[PDB]
Amino acid sequence: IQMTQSPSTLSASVGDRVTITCRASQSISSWLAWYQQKPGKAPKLLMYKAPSRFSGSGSGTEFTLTISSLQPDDFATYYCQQYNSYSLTFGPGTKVDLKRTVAAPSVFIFPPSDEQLKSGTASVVCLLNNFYPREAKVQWKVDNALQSGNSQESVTEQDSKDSTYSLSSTLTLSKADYEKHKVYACEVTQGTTSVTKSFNR
Amino acid sequence: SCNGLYYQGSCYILHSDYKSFEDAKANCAAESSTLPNKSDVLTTWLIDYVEDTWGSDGNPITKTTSDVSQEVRKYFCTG
Amino acid sequence: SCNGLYYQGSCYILHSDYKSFEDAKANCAAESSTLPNKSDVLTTWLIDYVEDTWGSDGNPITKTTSSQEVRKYFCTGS
Amino acid sequence: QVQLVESGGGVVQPGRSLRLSCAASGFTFSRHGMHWVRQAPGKGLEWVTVISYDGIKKYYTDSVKGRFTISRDNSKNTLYLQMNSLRPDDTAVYYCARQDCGGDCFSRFDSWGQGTLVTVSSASTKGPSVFPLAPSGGTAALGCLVKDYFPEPVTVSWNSGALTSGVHTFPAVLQSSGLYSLSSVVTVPSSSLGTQTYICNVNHKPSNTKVDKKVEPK
Repeated sequence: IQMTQSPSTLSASVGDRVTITCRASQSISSWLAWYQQKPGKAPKLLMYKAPSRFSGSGSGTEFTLTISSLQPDDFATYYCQQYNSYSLTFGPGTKVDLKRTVAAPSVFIFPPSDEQLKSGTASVVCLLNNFYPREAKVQWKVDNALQSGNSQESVTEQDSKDSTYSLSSTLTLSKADYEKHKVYACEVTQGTTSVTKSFNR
Repeated sequence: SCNGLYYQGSCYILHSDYKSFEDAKANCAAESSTLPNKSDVLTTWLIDYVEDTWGSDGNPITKTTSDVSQEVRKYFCTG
Repeated sequence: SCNGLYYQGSCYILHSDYKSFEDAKANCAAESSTLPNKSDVLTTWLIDYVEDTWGSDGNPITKTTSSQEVRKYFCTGS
Repeated sequence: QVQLVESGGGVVQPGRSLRLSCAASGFTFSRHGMHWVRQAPGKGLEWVTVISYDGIKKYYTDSVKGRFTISRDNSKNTLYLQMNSLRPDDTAVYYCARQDCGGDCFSRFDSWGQGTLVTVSSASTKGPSVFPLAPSGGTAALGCLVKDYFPEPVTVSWNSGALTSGVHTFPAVLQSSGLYSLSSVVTVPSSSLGTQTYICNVNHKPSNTKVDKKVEPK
């Protein structure tokens, strides 16, 4: 009883034919609708009558949305919906963003400020500025040792002018732990390129 | 011999499972049956039962007057 | 002769107006009738029709058992 | 014009109760089933519950069975969601929605409310601490770390809104402590570091606190 939408993310240009597929583990009685949601706003039902660019096709385990001609108004997240056995379920969702050329991030790393260190906690911040595409793997290394479970990431929405992304990753350590190590590194991987920015405490 | 609603010569069998019109109509056909005709039940006591269920014309049978293509409803099969 | 549900000599007549349990019970009594007993319909094909309507015990008839609005109801036993 | 206006959201401690309302206008309320759908921050839509047009049938997703109760009042054209034993994972924006099919049916949702935020947390209201992200013909990066505030939201501007180009204010994240954290950065010409002053203005209306932090080069 698992529901997946393939792809979870996709890039397209204005004027393209976009297809979003939403599958189910078994016969789910009936596919209901597709919905479009933009950040900060309530979801909007997609109607196949306007010439309407939206069309749905559901055949058992598969539900497909087709956007015949994409305008800049269609960049949002899309959710399928289905009914099965006295319940309704939305699919995981698919984000459609504006395609452009690849752009390598500008990588900056900030050691914790002395003012914060006096409070007993150290926050190391890594900034990935103005890159494309969205997918990027950020890894923290302390004295060349991989870190896990002690960092959080945040990403902006696609910019209106250059249609790039920016990402911040924060590594949180105690003041005591931060003073026990020397080299702090933020590594970002995209495709065949990895870039590591570091500092020594 | 009619485990449902008997009216004149027709026996109506309730399918409490909610399905789209296409699935309901195919399900009746798999039992050599059809969905109820609205004009034959509209003015009878059957309307209290067949209300909001699928009619043969693709619309729900309603007493007093969306996207009927993917909505899901109960239905009767007869004949 | 039964303009409703016939099962094993009993005729069940649907009343589509929503009523409280007390008024539904009084309405059946005014015609020498009663609300359905859950034990007489629970395991039969009637359950799909009489579900969510008033039972004689004051509770709605439910398929599996275990909030007092108005409901539809059947009368039987004229 | 079909309108659905929601209310009743807010911050509530775990284990307590909250009641949401949804006022409907512009359609025959009693002829349409109504739904509640919620969306956790940064997650997808999740169907919660449905009540039939006449209020007889109610269905719930498993995670809220026994805790949430849906109800409706057809004479007041209002939908209700009574939420009890609230957990932190119930934190979400809650929407009411109208089925477009009439009577006993299930179908797509053609009208949505504007949503109301429900935050389940034991944390108390607290203004943020703001720490500098000090910069070291290149372009320099600097910013402010807005740490340990509750609840959302926080607004960040630079130089009282005079500096907007190159500003990235990231979405807040929820730390394991239960307090939120956020960063705002800006890229400026490195030649500007000696002459220009950069101040981040952090406004936290829930605590009536405003913090201005001047970010200096090292």
